[PDB]
Amino acid sequence: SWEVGCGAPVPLVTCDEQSPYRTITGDCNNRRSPALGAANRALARWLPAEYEDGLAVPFGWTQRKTRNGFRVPLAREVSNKIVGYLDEEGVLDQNRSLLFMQWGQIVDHDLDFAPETELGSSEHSKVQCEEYCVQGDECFPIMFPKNDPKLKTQGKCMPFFRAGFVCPTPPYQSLARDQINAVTSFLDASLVYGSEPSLASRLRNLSSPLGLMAVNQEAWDHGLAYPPFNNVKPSPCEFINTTAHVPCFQAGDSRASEQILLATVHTLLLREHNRLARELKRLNPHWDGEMLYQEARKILGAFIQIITFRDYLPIVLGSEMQKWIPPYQGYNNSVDPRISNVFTFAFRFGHMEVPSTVSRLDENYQPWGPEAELPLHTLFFNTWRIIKDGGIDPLVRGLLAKNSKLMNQNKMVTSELRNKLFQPTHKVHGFDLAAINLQRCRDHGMPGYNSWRGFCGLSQPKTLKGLQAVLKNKVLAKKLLDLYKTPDNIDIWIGGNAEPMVERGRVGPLLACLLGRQFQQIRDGDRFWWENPGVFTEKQRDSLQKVSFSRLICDNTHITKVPLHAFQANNYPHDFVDCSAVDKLDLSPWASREN
Ligand code: HEM
Ligand SMILES: *[C@@H]1O[C@H](CO)[C@@H](O[C@@H]2O[C@H](CO)[C@@H](O)[C@H](O)[C@H]2NC(C)=O)[C@H](O)[C@H]1NC(C)=O
Ligand SMILES: *[C@@H]1O[C@H](CO)[C@@H](O)[C@H](O)[C@H]1NC(C)=O
Ligand SMILES: *[C@@H]1O[C@H](CO)[C@@H](O)[C@H](O)[C@H]1NC(C)=O
Ligand SMILES: Nc1ccc(C(=O)n2ccnc2)cc1
Ligand SMILES: [Ca+2]
Repeated sequence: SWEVGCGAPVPLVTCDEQSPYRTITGDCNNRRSPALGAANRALARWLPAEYEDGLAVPFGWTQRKTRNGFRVPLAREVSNKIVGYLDEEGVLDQNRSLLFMQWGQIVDHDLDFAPETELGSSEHSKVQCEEYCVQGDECFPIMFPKNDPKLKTQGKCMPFFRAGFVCPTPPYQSLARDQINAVTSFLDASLVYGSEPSLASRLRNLSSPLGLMAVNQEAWDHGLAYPPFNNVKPSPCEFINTTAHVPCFQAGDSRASEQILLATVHTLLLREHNRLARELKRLNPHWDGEMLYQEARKILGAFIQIITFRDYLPIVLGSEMQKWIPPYQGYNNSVDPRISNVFTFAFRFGHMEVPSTVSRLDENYQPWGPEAELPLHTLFFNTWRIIKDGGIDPLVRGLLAKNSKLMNQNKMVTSELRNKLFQPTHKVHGFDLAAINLQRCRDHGMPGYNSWRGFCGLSQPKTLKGLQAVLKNKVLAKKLLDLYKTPDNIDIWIGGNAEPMVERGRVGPLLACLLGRQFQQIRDGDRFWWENPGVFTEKQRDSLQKVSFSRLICDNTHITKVPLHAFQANNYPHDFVDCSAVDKLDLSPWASREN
């Protein structure tokens, strides 16, 4: 009831009534409420935020302050006692490729980003949080538990800064704190093009009217494009090897270079766009740059939606797919297309799917070079291994023929992430992605596990044995009740991820509910969904149905043997076929001649 229209937004945004393209910012999608789904607004609250003080202070902020009559355990302790494991044998997913992991991260990055508010120019509390571990305002450091190895080697904390929040971006008053989504809620390739007109154009090739995306001129991949460098300094991709002096790449999403396989997939995504703007030229040489760009962008956005919705989600959601995501019925303007705050946690299930190492594979899909396989941690913010060691193709082969990690209740998150995560301002390959996830739940005012079980029409355990029966695991359940002392207090990230996988999928009931709703809402709520009548011609929509990730690979690399189904486990040379066995993206229906 308070501040019904609050915010310090992207202000002067008006709308074209019959514009055939999405805005960059995702604005003007919904007509009755054109800011719905747009970047740089609040994340949607499916449930009222729960803060220590009901307003903004995170649970665990204040010693003496309990949640339902109990102290919440330290995030790094939940990490250590529950999330970690030593043995990487037996952890691989026998029927999911490493690409399965990778698409997840892509899709996710297109949907949401809640950037930390550090927001200082020449600032003392930057290094002050890291150095001295002094909690305060936006500094909310992850403290070590007693007898934690990182005490011996790193200090007293890992640093952590609270997420951005709307309206008063510096202080706060009388409505609960709400974190920002810096990207568009729609599945619109915002990670290739940007979610700011400012970025969107700094990414374009405006030097020649072919509507191409700007490429790299310093370096090449057998005459294939690289994303341009991001010439901002301090660059972390330079920080990881000062000798190579190779910076991070520049993409529509800022996180592209966090790891080499993410960078890799961003590169396939750039080329597909350029490849598409070239073909449109040949068939429509009368069209200008802008339209070529837009029609390419339009084509790529559909491509991501099909792949995600036809190929990705059925094998994440499995049995719960149809329940939550009925086949398409058309655009409904009453659907909230906004990504919700809990989804930015639910989708972090992908964290448990990341394995310990990355391989590079030659044309016989054999260990490319002597150091073919590398540990994941040496590949954070590492572009130098792409430009100075083989291109994209060997890695794109790694994605096809190696396996995602399997989630496992006794082996959750690998140490490459749980202990050896590199973050940009800091220095050591020494952080804990699991600790962070949990600190973030609290920072974001997340309701606890039972609220969400409640929300999803599932039983709400109150006892050890109850939890045992739901998790189908005595020991896990025990360690959790020992830490959290009531399921009501269990952080949703751990809680949802602890539940056994549903038949034919890769998440448990609760997550499939959360994920399920969200994806349903983003498709049903999108005036520009590829299948929404009048978005494409029926002719255009029949060429669209035949895209594949395999074909994306074939059209954009020099790989000539691919699986038919890229997300399932594929073994070479058995499950591999020559590229010409594979449907293409016919673009005949896009030719629009003068008469
Ligand atoms: C090796 C691969 C990955 C690395 C190195 C990585 C790292 C990170 C980091 C550092 C964050 C920020 C956490 C925070 O500040 O609170 C994050 C957030 C996140 N991760 Fe990952 N991640 C990886 C893979 C994935 C995958 C495969 C998925 C999904 C399947 C995923 C889903 C998410 C989501 C949804 C967020 C929150 C984004 C937001 O809304 O701000 N991540 N990841
Ligand atoms: C930094 O990157 C450089 C490449 O620019 C790596 O140096 C190369 O190492 C391999 C291993 O034998 C050689 O094939 C090259 O001849 C080396 N080049 C140069 C210029 O030294 C180096 O290993 C990287 N170091 C780190 C710590 O990442
Ligand atoms: C823009 O396109 C022209 C014409 O194809 C090309 O020569 C040039 O390298 C491009 N510039 C950038 C920055 O991508
Ligand atoms: C792999 O994944 C899907 C998901 O159930 C399924 O259609 C297929 O049977 C599985 N393949 C194998 C070899 O188990
Ligand atoms: N799911 C991701 C979260 C964060 C990052 C990341 O830490 N940065 C840092 C700079 N750019 C991305 C990457 C992926
Ligand atoms: Ca988006």
